[PDB]
Amino acid sequence: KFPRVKNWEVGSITYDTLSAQAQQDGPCTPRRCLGSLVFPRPEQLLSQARDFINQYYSSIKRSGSQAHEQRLQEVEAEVAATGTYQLRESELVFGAKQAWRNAPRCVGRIQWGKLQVFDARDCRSAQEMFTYICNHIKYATNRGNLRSAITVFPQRCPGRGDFRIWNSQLVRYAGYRQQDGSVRGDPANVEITELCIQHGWTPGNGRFDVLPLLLQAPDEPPELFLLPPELVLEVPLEHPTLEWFAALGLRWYALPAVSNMLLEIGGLEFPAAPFSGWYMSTEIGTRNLCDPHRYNILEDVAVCMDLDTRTTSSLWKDKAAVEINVAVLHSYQLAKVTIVDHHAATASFMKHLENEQKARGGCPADWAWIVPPISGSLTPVFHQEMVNYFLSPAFRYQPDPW
Amino acid sequence: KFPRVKNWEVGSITYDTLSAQAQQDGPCTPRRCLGSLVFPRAPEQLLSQARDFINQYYSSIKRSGSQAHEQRLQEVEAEVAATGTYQLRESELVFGAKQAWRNAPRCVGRIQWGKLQVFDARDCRSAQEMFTYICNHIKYATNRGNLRSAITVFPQRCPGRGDFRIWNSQLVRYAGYRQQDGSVRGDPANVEITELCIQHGWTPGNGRFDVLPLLLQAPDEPPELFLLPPELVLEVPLEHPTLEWFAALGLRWYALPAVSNMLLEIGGLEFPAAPFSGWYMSTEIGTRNLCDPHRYNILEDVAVCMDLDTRTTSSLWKDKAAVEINVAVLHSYQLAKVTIVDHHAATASFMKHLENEQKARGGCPADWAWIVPPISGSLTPVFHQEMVNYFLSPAFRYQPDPW
Ligand code: HEM
Ligand code: HEM
Ligand SMILES: Cc1cc(N)nc2cc(-c3ccc(OCC4CCC4)c(CN)c3)ccc12
Ligand SMILES: Cc1cc(N)nc2cc(-c3ccc(OCC4CCC4)c(CN)c3)ccc12
Ligand SMILES: C[C@H](O)[C@H](O)[C@H]1CNc2nc(N)[nH]c(=O)c2N1
Ligand SMILES: C[C@H](O)[C@H](O)[C@H]1CNc2nc(N)[nH]c(=O)c2N1
Ligand SMILES: [Cl-]
Ligand SMILES: [Cl-]
Ligand SMILES: [Gd]
Ligand SMILES: [Gd]
Ligand SMILES: [Zn+2]
Repeated sequence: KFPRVKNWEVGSITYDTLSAQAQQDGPCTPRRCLGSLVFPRPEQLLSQARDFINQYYSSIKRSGSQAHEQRLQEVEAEVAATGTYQLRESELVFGAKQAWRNAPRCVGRIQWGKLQVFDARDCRSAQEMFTYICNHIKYATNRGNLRSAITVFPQRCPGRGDFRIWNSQLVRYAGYRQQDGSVRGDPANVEITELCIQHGWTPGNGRFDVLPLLLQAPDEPPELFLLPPELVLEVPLEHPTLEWFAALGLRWYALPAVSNMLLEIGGLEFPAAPFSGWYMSTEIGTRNLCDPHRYNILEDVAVCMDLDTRTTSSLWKDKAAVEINVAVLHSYQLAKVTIVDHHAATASFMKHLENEQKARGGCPADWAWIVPPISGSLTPVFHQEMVNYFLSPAFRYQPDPW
Repeated sequence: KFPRVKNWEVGSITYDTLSAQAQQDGPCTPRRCLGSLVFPRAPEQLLSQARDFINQYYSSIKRSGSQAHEQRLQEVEAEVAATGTYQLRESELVFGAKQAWRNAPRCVGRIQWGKLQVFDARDCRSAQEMFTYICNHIKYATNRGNLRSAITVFPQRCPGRGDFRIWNSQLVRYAGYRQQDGSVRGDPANVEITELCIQHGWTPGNGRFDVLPLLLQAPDEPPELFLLPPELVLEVPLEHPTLEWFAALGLRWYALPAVSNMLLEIGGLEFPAAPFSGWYMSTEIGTRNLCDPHRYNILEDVAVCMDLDTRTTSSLWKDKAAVEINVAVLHSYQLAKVTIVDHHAATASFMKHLENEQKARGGCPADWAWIVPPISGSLTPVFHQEMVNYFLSPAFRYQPDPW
């Protein structure tokens, strides 16, 4: 019943008793494992609400009586009459933290208790969303001493439309095509760029044009919103010893802020609830800049390093990738912008695992996403067996609104 | 309603229909994935497994549903009646060994699966003769450094008689000598087999690269100790193309990776002694065997020697040191004219395998966490490929240590 979990570096054994509480079934069967897939393929609302409420009161040592009893009644009554319910603000804070804590693919969860919840539930229009987003970006960026923050927009209700940010992140670099179909800019953002132009925006020259937000309030078409250039903090990339690296003209923005996932708490669904923290350097250095389907700079940095690109056994890919990562770490530190290396981040995740073992009896973690995209077996997470499963509250993916 | 499989570098989409034929069950449920576990773990059932293998063999030679095919089925059912088991024909054993390689989810080398030399040792009768078959395996597979993939298959498990077992996890391994202050001299992964050897009467060395003897078990016999001839075991001194102090580390590795403690299963028959060999991918030596903290653990020493800043992680001293350790493995093996494949070439040929396999069987069992190399994962094309992991037979299986 209770999976045995071993660390092959130490020899230590634990048992995931928290896996037993799993719910919204994942994609694996005893016949075949789909753990590597990126996407796993009125009287129930109340049951998910009762469950979430009992979570809250256990956490504050307050299961069994007073306002525990009482709060269970008012949601019962509220859904009985309205067919929905509103979360108390401290609950919305509690649900936000737990959803971060339950995110299997996030290696940064050692921070799950330090999160700033901006309550935008009284939001009413698209111009209002933009003002909230700017308070978020400003507070979250904090002149480069970055601070985790989420902003929660109104919980979708039936009969009325949906609050949805159209961009996948708040800061995204446009991607423009060519006679060759080939992109200038970031190829992951080709679709949202062509939608931005097809909505008034005026495409620019270069690789690092910060996209305009496409914000949409219920039953309205999206609305463009240009971002304040002083509010989009960016870091130009230099290398500590390769003097020519700066002249490649590479940049990356400071604030990773994901604005297209659905926050679910106690049976309510928040289609627009952008959250942000701070980068892990391999995300910028390895995936965004070196993926063949992203900026794909790997061969260009290898030529500058006079590496031999004619045979793979010179490990020229590995030498260039490491140095790109060094340049990210150096440039962010020189700019006083919070960043963390994959070694520090993974070592803290191990510490998170131990904390969460004694607290909740285990921790849902997705091995293929915790292990860094470079130097995997040199970080402790590589040697650590992990159990993956869905708990609530949770962040979920959701179809794009078109 | 079979898994949809996506490649994210390119956009390809496939459906793994082969996974519907998965002849057993693994550790995952809809409630929780346990893919990262290292060990995921009756005449009528022997008959239904054998019937399935005979059906495979006769498909592969384009004789399905033929007279020869029905005759063979009746033969097997009759021999399970008279004796409780059956014997494979020679050609069936060759095909079954190739399919077990082909079916192994954690092997990135399977582009090669059809080039396998199968040594039939099912007439073996003692440990001494076991030793002879094994020396011949090592000699043919090493081939003076132009490595050849081979399997030697010893007699199947059968009732009434104990098993042939190779006690060593590989045919070539280095001793690990326990010490005080509790440290290990040599390979710490082999501390246990090293003691068994000494307690079964082996005079130990005291180096870090001392080749272990073989502990070989005939049925209902105690294991017997055999020293490999030094000149049968090809080895590679490690040096680095530009860091000349590297050679002064005194590091070595052996040419032939020959796994000897797994069970080969075909048509319900079990072969607990069937060692098999190919050639190394450089990351197994460079990253795992040499840089794992619980193996030779040379990362920090290399980094200090490189004058890297080991006081802070953000210099990426570990990454830089490990890359050069891999360069040195590749450089040394190529200098010595010993076959070796780097993680880039290996993973690219696995991508071609996946395409070969999709067209041929409608999919391919693959374990993403083991296929993706331990350095530079997303620099390789397998990182961006979704995979479906499942168990087909014939198969290589883990089996418990005989002590
Ligand atoms: C504070 C520093 C943080 C770091 C270093 C960090 C790091 C990461 C990384 C590396 C990923 C992998 C995604 C990818 O590689 O594509 C990830 C995913 C994710 N993170 Fe974190 N993150 C941080 C903060 C946060 C915050 C503040 C939240 C929510 C409030 C959060 C929730 C998530 C979620 C939901 C995912 C999606 C993965 C899933 O499906 O579970 N993270 N994070
Ligand atoms: C010819 C070159 C070959 C290469 C480069 C290769 C490569 C690899 C690598 C890198 C691993 C994973 C080990 C690790 O990373 O810890 C592996 C596993 C494995 N390989 Fe290969 N291999 C080769 C030949 C063979 C042969 C000849 C056989 C059997 C006849 C074989 C069967 C296996 C099996 C059974 C596993 C374990 C799979 C599992 O537990 O699911 N390989 N291989
Ligand atoms: C708060 C935060 C901080 C940080 N440092 N990193 C973060 C990374 C993600 C993230 C989650 C899922 C993702 O993938 C979804 C696939 C569908 C299209 C890609 C990706 C990009 N792969 C990023 C989300 C939040 C992050
Ligand atoms: C023919 C061959 C060639 C090659 N180049 N490599 C090979 C690697 C393995 C192999 C199998 C299982 C392993 O581990 C199993 C866990 C249980 C105890 C460890 C490991 C080491 N990870 C390697 C087996 C055969 C290989
Ligand atoms: C196919 C494969 O699962 C996919 O490329 C995953 C692998 N692991 C990952 N891990 C992280 N952190 N981010 C990713 O985008 C991916 N991609
Ligand atoms: C616990 C963890 O899954 C384990 O160490 C695995 C991960 N992936 C691996 N992948 C390969 N190829 N070889 C290994 O030894 C491992 N180890
Ligand atoms: Cl990003
Ligand atoms: Cl090995
Ligand atoms: Gd130059
Ligand atoms: Gd030198
Ligand atoms: Zn699974």
